[PDB]
Amino acid sequence: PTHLSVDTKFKTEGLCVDIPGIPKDMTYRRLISMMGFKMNYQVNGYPNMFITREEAIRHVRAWIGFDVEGCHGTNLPLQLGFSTGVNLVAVPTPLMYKGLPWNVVRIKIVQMLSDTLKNLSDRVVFVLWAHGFELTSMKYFVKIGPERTCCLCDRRATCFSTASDTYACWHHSIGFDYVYNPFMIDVQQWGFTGNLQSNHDLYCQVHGNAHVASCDAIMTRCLAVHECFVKRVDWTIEYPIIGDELKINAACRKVQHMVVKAALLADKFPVLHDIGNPKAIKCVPQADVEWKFYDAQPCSDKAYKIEELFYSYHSDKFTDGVCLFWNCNVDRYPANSIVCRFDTRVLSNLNLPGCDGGSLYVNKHAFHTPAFDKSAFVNLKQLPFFYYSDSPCESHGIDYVPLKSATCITRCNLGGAVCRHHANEYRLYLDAYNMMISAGFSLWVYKQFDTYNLWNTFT
Ligand SMILES: Cc1cc(F)ccc1CS(N)(=O)=O
Ligand SMILES: [Zn+2]
Ligand SMILES: [Zn+2]
Ligand SMILES: [Zn+2]
Repeated sequence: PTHLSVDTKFKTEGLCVDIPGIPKDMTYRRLISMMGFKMNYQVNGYPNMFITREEAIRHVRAWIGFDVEGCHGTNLPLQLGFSTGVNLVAVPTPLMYKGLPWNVVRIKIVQMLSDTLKNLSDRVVFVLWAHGFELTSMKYFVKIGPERTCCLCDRRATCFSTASDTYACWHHSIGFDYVYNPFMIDVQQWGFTGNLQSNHDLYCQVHGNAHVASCDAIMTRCLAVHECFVKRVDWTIEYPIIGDELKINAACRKVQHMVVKAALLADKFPVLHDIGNPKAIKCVPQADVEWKFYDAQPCSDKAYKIEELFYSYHSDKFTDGVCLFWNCNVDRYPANSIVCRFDTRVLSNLNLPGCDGGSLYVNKHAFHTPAFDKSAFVNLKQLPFFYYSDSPCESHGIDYVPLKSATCITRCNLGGAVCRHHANEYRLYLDAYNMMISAGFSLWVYKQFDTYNLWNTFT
């Protein structure tokens, strides 16, 4: 049961206003035929245009909400809306485009999907709240057949060109006019009461209904993200490497060790309260401090209320020492904290738009993250960049320019001249730091944190 059987039943009630008289008894096999596509008993990698909820979740990076609204049905213009915010008007003859024939609309769809998806996925999954017009419009810009490879590379084909009779992936599709072998899922098949807007608005206030097709497309995809990543969470699902995932994760571990080690050296806290991932390990294993762990899985819906994490009767005294919240998202951090908080507003290939201001951060696993909120950090300050090292000044073993920097907290810098080892390590650390920040992570610390307190650790 890897793929969705074409003989599975499709509920047609949501389609009967656009398609009156539609049979109640319907399979994906008959629906695909009604849509004008012919499968031809083909076991060549494309068993069904529609996919299961499980297959959709594995391909969340490919999700593109799609809605079609009748402007005036073969005789009337259609408004094609996508979760990218694009609206195209196709004539049968929040970016809005004037009425144009299908032969040119299809070229724009291919360009838009290719630019949106080339750095995200090997395919497209059209996320629908199917009412009819969207399914009957697909024959005008979609071609199907056996699974194919790109004419210029080894990636699977996502586009077809009627001009050259060739196939291309999202990276090599310039000038292509048909979407080839797309996938799709109808959110209405999951069991819902009432319309799209009423279900969407139960969980989200950030997307409105400006009464255009792209608004519906955005709400449809937001509702699907809510159902699959907020109300239901699966950390077993692995996602492929598409960018700097490995460097980002390594940078996060390097920064965590640095910041916590320096906070413990600078303020000598007798106890550290490590709140968050139940599989956390001590990030500064050689530190003297009493290390106490508190389990909290990553919150996917709303940030944790500090009152619920700390109260209702553990050291009990979280006010003693320091609290470490490494990606443990709370409504208001206590004043004695060290925090790493993902900024959902960051633009990247790893960060997808999410539900109610949240974002879906996909890096090995999918993490729906509640909306970034500057008021969570009112008791703290931004953690400035610094590099600290107590390791010996010794090279061992890449050409050099002498390092001069007030933030290189080492014995050699205290002595007036940064050594080659500490200059190389500082530059590698700065690159790791910049990688983590650019990925969207933000760092915050208790207001008394002062790197001037690190210089006396060199006695
Ligand atoms: C974005 C992110 C990355 C990560 F590695 C761990 C957690 C989070 C945020 S959370 N706890 O809301 O899922
Ligand atoms: Zn290619
Ligand atoms: Zn929404
Ligand atoms: Zn040195």
